[PDB]
Amino acid sequence: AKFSAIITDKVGLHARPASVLAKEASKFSSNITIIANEKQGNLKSIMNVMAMAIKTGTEITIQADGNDADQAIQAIKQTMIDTALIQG
Repeated sequence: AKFSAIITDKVGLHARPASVLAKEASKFSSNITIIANEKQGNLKSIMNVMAMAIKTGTEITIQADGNDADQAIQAIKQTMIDTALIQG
């Protein structure tokens, strides 16, 4: 399962949103990867996500693989919207 979106947050994918996303992703059995530029990371890891240093305008792709992938993708998309990282 997957979705792509453009990061519209003016600070990028920074601590607050990364922390919230890592928490949310960690609930899922699925493997949840975040892809940006040439980098791929585990969305469940705040360090991994911060290390990606995703900045505004970057188009990211979230890929969920696993038994709860469909829920996971929606949960993650909503989370991004809720944290204002992306536009709903």
